[PDB]
Amino acid sequence: NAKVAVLGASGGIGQPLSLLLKNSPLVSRLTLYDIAHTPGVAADLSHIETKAAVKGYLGPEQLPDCLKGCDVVVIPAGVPRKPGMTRDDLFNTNATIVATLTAACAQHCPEAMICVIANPVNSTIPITAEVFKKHGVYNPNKIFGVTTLDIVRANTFVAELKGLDPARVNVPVIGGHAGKTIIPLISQCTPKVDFPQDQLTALTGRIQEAGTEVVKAKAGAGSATLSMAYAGARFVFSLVDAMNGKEGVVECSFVKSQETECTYFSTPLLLGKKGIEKNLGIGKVSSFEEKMISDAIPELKASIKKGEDFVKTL
Amino acid sequence: NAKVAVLGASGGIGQPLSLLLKNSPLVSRLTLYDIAHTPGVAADLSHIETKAAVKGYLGPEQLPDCLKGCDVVVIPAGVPRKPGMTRDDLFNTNATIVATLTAACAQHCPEAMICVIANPVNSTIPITAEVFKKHGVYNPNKIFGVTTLDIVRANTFVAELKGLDPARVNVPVIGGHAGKTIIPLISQCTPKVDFPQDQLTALTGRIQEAGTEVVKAKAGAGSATLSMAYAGARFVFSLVDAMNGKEGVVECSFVKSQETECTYFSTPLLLGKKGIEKNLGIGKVSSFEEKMISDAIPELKASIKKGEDFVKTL
Amino acid sequence: NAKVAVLGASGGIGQPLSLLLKNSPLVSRLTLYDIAHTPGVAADLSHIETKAAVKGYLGPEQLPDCLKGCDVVVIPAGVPRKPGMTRDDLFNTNATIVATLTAACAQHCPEAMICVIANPVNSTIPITAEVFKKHGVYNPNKIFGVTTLDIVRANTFVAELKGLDPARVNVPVIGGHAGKTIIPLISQCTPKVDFPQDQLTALTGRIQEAGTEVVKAKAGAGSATLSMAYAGARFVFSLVDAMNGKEGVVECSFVKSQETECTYFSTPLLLGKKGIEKNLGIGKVSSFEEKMISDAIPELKASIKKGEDFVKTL
Amino acid sequence: NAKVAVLGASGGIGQPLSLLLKNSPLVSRLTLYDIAHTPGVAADLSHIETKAAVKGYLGPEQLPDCLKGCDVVVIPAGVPRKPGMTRDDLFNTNATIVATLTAACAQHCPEAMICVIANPVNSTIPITAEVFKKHGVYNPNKIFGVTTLDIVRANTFVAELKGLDPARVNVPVIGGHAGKTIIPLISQCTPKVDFPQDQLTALTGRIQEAGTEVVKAKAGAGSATLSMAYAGARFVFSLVDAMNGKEGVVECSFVKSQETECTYFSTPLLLGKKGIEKNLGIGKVSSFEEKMISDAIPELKASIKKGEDFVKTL
Ligand SMILES: NC(=O)C1=CN([C@@H]2O[C@H](COP(=O)(O)OP(=O)(O)OC[C@H]3O[C@@H](n4cnc5c(N)ncnc54)[C@H](O)[C@@H]3O)[C@@H](O)[C@H]2O)C=CC1
Ligand SMILES: NC(=O)C1=CN([C@@H]2O[C@H](COP(=O)(O)OP(=O)(O)OC[C@H]3O[C@@H](n4cnc5c(N)ncnc54)[C@H](O)[C@@H]3O)[C@@H](O)[C@H]2O)C=CC1
Ligand SMILES: NC(=O)C1=CN([C@@H]2O[C@H](COP(=O)(O)OP(=O)(O)OC[C@H]3O[C@@H](n4cnc5c(N)ncnc54)[C@H](O)[C@@H]3O)[C@@H](O)[C@H]2O)C=CC1
Ligand SMILES: NC(=O)C1=CN([C@@H]2O[C@H](COP(=O)(O)OP(=O)(O)OC[C@H]3O[C@@H](n4cnc5c(N)ncnc54)[C@H](O)[C@@H]3O)[C@@H](O)[C@H]2O)C=CC1
Ligand SMILES: O=C([O-])CC(=O)C(=O)O
Ligand SMILES: O=C([O-])CC(=O)C(=O)O
Ligand SMILES: O=C([O-])CC(=O)C(=O)O
Ligand SMILES: O=C([O-])CC(=O)C(=O)O
Repeated sequence: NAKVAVLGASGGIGQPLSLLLKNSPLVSRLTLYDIAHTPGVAADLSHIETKAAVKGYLGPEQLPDCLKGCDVVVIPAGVPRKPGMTRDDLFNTNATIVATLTAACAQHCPEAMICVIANPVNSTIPITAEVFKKHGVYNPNKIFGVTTLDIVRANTFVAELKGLDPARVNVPVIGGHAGKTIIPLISQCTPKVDFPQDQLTALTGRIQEAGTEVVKAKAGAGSATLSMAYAGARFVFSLVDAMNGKEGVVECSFVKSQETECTYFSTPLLLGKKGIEKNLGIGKVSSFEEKMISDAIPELKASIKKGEDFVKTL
Repeated sequence: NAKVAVLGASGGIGQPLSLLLKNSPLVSRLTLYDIAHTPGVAADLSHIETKAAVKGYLGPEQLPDCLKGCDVVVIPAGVPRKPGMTRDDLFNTNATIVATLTAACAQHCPEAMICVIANPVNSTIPITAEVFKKHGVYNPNKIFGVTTLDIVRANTFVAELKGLDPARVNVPVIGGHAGKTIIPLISQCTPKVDFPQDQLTALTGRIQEAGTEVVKAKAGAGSATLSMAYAGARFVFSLVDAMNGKEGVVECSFVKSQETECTYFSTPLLLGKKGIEKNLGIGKVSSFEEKMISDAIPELKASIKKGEDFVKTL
Repeated sequence: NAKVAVLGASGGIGQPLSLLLKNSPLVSRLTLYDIAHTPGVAADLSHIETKAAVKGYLGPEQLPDCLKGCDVVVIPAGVPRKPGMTRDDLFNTNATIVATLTAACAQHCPEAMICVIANPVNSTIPITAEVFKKHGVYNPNKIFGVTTLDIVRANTFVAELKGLDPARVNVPVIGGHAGKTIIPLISQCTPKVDFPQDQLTALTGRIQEAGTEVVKAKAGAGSATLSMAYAGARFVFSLVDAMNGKEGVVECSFVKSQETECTYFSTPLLLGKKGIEKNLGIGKVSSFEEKMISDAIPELKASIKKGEDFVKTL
Repeated sequence: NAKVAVLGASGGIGQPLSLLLKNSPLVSRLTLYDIAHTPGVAADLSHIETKAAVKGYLGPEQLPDCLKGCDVVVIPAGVPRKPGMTRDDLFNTNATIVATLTAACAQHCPEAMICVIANPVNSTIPITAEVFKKHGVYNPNKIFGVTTLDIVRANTFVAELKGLDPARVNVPVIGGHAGKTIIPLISQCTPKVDFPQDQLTALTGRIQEAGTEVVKAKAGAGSATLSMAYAGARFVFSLVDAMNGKEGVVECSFVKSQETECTYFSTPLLLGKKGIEKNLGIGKVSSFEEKMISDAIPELKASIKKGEDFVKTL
């Protein structure tokens, strides 16, 4: 019974994301927006033999019609990295894109859940929050910075190393979504896994730099797209299941947080009909993980401020 | 336990196709091949938290390693249509691509199911079979021209018209995969549907020009990609199920046929452990449908001969 | 002070062609048309320090404006070959394009010189003509099939073999613009050059399949663009000098001709103030060249007919 | 008789750049280099009827042979801006490229004139200089940051406002190549022009942000390509004319400088057979212009520092 909109639906991420969404019996209405190529993408997906009615929308003039009556909005719209770039080098470009798109959501679907994929998530969620404030519709329980791909990677890597089924592995990942702000809580991993500090340090670095590993392997042809489409769909499915009253649905996401001195932080979250039902916090951690959290906060605060500062200048 | 190869994995069809395969618990190994970009696509997909081991291969030297030990090979490689073009206009381009890649399959995984997506299917399948004949390993029960998207479209359109759930609609589609060679047997639809003639005619034509409809909408950005990924994945899963012993798996597909005077033809096929268990044939059709079959045989024969001739001229 | 229009200006040929035209003191107004990207291209060129004013038009609504008051119109618009394709494979797409564009030329700038680059030239010129006849403004002295790249190539290939300065070389080339219809009259080359038969065969072969050797080297990335931008510019410059009144300006081009039983043919044309001043005809040829002319007529006649018969279906 | 190398020859700038170079009798050998597509660009150009011997090279393995015996090396190789990006957001990506290409130049053609187009120019020239210093072959008279397009834009806008022929206009532009650092000395224009302060500030603004405007106009399709090919060809031509002993050849360019407290700076340059013959200096400037210089200096210093610091990390 759910209506989902994808803003940036024509991109590397947008298209496979929209495919996974079209395939799902959770979605009953799928609206697709972009500045380019949307009608062709929409006609393509509309042929798939599932119940979701698909409709494409092109240009800022048609953005309002797209957002009308939306339960959930996902935002891959944005520019991806090239080899060498940091996530921060994309800031100027993506800030503008996010501000414009979130404003429309604020005006035309303020009760919707907003899932921002565009980078850097550490700054673009603050932008989304303030933009919603500036239109007087802010609800911190419905704005999500999608960090799911970090969890998905953590699970895959730990599964590979221990020879486990990655469907049975669950690694909480907290903090933010860039470099050393990504903190894998291997001590909270289910099932429990024992590593020497040797491997545990590499495993942590592997998770932190996984996004850059992929950018290097694509040699200028973009960043993670297919895996991100999987993670983005997974998060939307969790969210939509929770909104149908499924119980015990937990996902980590970058949101408005009380858990630290940082006003935005990613922790595991109990999702429900409200959006965020309850924030489960950092919980019990190892010294090594405590350390990483302390180091990450400086950088996190800078990125949050940078986002709030940008909204002031509109 | 299925080991699947995708040849043309970096393209518009191949990337999302590879994603759907990677997500499936039916696939235990996913080997990807292309002449460009493959290692980035594999890196990206390798991070998804499912059991299938992903491996990328690039260039002719690496093709035999992609194909070794494979149960199924999907071949979406090939040049897509631009607006105005027929599928036949791609022939000279794609004939060489398909001949080369099928020669490699015949050499390195002769016992695999070979699923050709590359257009024009009405000609590229005959090419595939003649290549396997020159290598002395032609098994006509394992070579499939993937027509599944024509069935997926038919199901969607019928359901849209009658207000049904498309998951519950099943339209056999026969003949070939180009214009008037696409023959949707609406009279054999489950559930039985009755349409006034004017609606039945418009529906039948819409199914036939569905691909051309998507090319127009995309305005030179290519042909159907996301829905073709859906259709090819569906077909591969059907094949794998049947290989795992599942009973009553029926899919339409353009194969070696003696149902009409055409050497190749698409009809419903019961699949089993060794590919085609039984060609279920045309069955009983309406006169309208009888007329489209008569009208399609000339074009089909020409396209078959065209393909056979290409392998002759070598 | 010639007013030139480039239809298809955002393309691989269209862009560098537009650069060469912008760079010329002959051009006072450069109007650029395409269905995509034309505003960015126009803005780009408008920064160049030449006097030509640049204006960019987008989509068929703005096509009339683009052609208003034009003296010469260049049509590189169309779709390029991929490896393996013949020029004939592009017929369906490009015939529709040329017919649509030349229809507006005929409506909005009937007096202008019309230079068609879009392949297959052997068919697209007849189309242009039959479209102009249909609007009752056909002037056979103003419609040119741009065969210049053949000449340019021939000059270069002769000069590499005789170690000559290609600037001083002039080989006339007659017939059409596809495979065996391209007839390089080496016997009429200035300066005079003597080759044994085997070298004369291989040289002529090289000239005929040069387009295809470039399509192979580009390996999917399209056909000749830069050298066709050069050849196109040269012809437009030649044409314009004559319109200003320069005496003795001769360029080979594929036009309505009565030299052979083929109703369209390429020969050296003396250009003047009203288009073609005088068709200079074949002239003196060798035995080898008479063999090639006679062998070529059947293929030209067919391509001429395909083009003519296409306009009837409109 | 000059032997020019183009690194990044397959790009949007590189291809038209390479064309203009091939069209000049000043060039005897044009070696083209890229990581992709160069063979097909080379073949395309090799057909043009001018004397330049064209040769394609592909991948870091062939780079050394591209550079042997070269007189001028031009480096447009790099990533262009998207809308909203500053030239400096490209630093991390383009620094690595420039450092690697210039490293090869230092080993294989240390005596050649090095013309860097890659952005951000304010930092890439320092990178080149320091890479050349590491290999003990630094000559500050031979390393140029192509600011030429800034001058070409200044000429054009001034010529539009005063109804002049832009070919008879020269505005010196000084400082650097990014935002406020671009300082067009309108007071030193020839022929003399004077604008009211309100028109003068707007003109100055238009020149400073001209590159960003073309990016805006292209809506994500890249940055200025054709005009940059013009500006870069112009510069190489000036540099080759002077190398042949021509006199009175003056071009602005960002080079090693002591005209200000900036260690690198752009001012008009007298060019001769050793490269830089004489720095002509800033000259007499208005209050408005002197103020812009003062404001600019801290930004240039930072950009220069950024580049130097990068090479210390290798
Ligand atoms: N949070 C995460 O885990 C990850 C985030 N990303 C981010 O996702 C973003 C998108 O990545 P890709 O899809 O690969 O890039 P892409 O370049 O392939 O596509 C971007 C899409 O955004 C669209 N777009 C740009 N401006 C728009 C606007 N104003 N309105 C609507 N659409 C607009 C473009 O038309 C294009 O279709 C990037 O910023 C990337 O950094 C990527 C991977 C993971
Ligand atoms: N049977 C059907 O129902 C349908 C068939 N198609 C066909 O699928 C083919 C691919 O379409 P798209 O993926 O959209 O095109 P695309 O251009 O996006 O991708 C083509 C892929 O084939 C690869 N390729 C080209 N030559 C190759 C070679 N020699 N060896 C290995 N790979 C090679 C390219 O590198 C690229 O990865 C086309 O022929 C298209 O007409 C498309 C839709 C439906
Ligand atoms: N006669 C000759 O010697 C040569 C002819 N050609 C031909 O030139 C044509 C174009 O080649 P490229 O520029 O390389 O192709 P391209 O694909 O790079 O660009 C073609 C341009 O035409 C435009 N276009 C497509 N449909 C249009 C329409 N309906 N109305 C207006 N514009 C439209 C496209 O948007 C694009 O800007 C091809 O047919 C190619 O075969 C190429 C080389 C030599
Ligand atoms: N100084 C100026 O006035 C201007 C500078 N630019 C700069 O020019 C540069 C190139 O721009 P475009 O050609 O339009 O972009 P593009 O993407 O069209 O060109 C990229 C080219 O660089 C090549 N490349 C990338 N890495 C390479 C490497 N490691 N080795 C060899 N080639 C490599 C690519 O293969 C491609 O051929 C950009 O940095 C852009 O910001 C653009 C306009 C004006
Ligand atoms: O690295 C990028 O640009 C995209 C990203 O966040 C990831 O892949 O995790
Ligand atoms: O039309 C194309 O090129 C692809 C195709 O076969 C379809 O969409 O049915
Ligand atoms: O091959 C093509 O499409 C373009 C052509 O006619 C040539 O390059 O001579
Ligand atoms: O803006 C860019 O990226 C290229 C540039 O420097 C210009 O056009 O002046």
